[PDB]
Amino acid sequence: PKQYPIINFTTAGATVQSYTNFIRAVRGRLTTGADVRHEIPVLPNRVGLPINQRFILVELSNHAELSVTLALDVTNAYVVGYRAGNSAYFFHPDNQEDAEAITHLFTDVQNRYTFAFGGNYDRLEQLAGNLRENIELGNGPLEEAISALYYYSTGGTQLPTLARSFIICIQMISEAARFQYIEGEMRTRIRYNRRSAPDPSVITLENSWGRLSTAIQESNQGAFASPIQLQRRNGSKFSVYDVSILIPIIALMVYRCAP
Ligand SMILES: CCc1cccc(C)c1-c1ccc(C(=O)O)s1
Ligand SMILES: [Cl-]
Repeated sequence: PKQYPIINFTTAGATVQSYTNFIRAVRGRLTTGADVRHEIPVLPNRVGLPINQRFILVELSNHAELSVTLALDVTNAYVVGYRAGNSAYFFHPDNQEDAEAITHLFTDVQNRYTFAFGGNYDRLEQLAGNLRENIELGNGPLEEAISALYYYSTGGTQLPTLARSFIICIQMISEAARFQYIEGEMRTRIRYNRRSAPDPSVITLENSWGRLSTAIQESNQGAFASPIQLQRRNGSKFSVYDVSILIPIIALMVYRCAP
């Protein structure tokens, strides 16, 4: 059983500081920091990456002292599957190289399951019966999401509730690692001790992460060939023409080309 780095977070007594330390620790295991373009770290190139460096693990615990372990791909910071008790569940891999890679995860588990659906928001929202804009985020939702993931192992969680719990976890871990802006959005929810759905500025940043990585890494000294439309909090659109405005906003990029 290959050993991958593990980062722990608990919703029991969660604070702005403890959540910040958590996301910073996840960023630090996802990248080396040796490849930066325009002050923005780039994730490792999937091509030639050894299997022993391919994944990191996030162990989540809640007030009920239930624990689940999420596996994240270091090449895109996204969850590929999770372990709860004696079972492990994996999203349907996009290719045969990824199918072979995930056989090295959670190998001491007695029961291995692969879903027919992938981890993308499009299908998860369909299984959940709700769009991201109608699924509240925060410490309360994460606490419930951890319990739902845990009890799927013994049939006590229905699939729509599982899918919604995946959407909560991916946004509060993967997307917060990718964007300081979203990290700050979860901080506000903890500061107010309030749960709320993400507003259009968050959703469009999530939808644009791949396009933003491409536009930045292809840019002529930071200047984009074509503008990228983003959304304000009130839903209105504005255009981004170069990398500078994004430096405080995006924290990780998928590898698109050599530096
Ligand atoms: C997420 C879009 C974005 C990208 C880069 C820089 C900024 C300031 C932003 C804004 C977030 C919210 C805004 C509002 O409500 O008008 S603009
Ligand atoms: Cl292994």
